[PDB]
Amino acid sequence: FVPVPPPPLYPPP
Amino acid sequence: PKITLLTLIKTAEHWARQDIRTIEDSKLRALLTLCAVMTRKFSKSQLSLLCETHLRREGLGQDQAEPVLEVYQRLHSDKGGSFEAALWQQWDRQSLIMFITAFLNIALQLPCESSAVVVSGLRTLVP
Ligand SMILES: [Ca+2]
Repeated sequence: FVPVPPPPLYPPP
Repeated sequence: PKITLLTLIKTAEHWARQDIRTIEDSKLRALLTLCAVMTRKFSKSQLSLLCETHLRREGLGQDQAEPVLEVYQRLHSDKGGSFEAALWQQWDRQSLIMFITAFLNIALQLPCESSAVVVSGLRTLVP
């Protein structure tokens, strides 16, 4: 089993 | 409407031009299917460039390369829409919208094959 990768983290403005 | 290559491209072009931020979830689900199908039109060798282009498009750090590439790789190798369905279930709507928007912004302009030999041959045919 391979978990779904997390979505990309965007830089905070 | 049969799902030919050209129909796929025309569909992608249409939705690339839409602002999908307020789209119905049912349509967003179908767009994820579209992105998965379109991803599989790329040679495996092109997934790294797809990832890199996505990062640049979205102003993402290189530390985000691993998860983004993994998504593209697992869509590319997906069978029976298993990973696609897991991705849809796990991710939040906003993340999905952003990813799909980015993909549709880059997928139509990126070469689907990288092989130098292949690219050379095909160049002599392009009208
Ligand atoms: Ca767009």
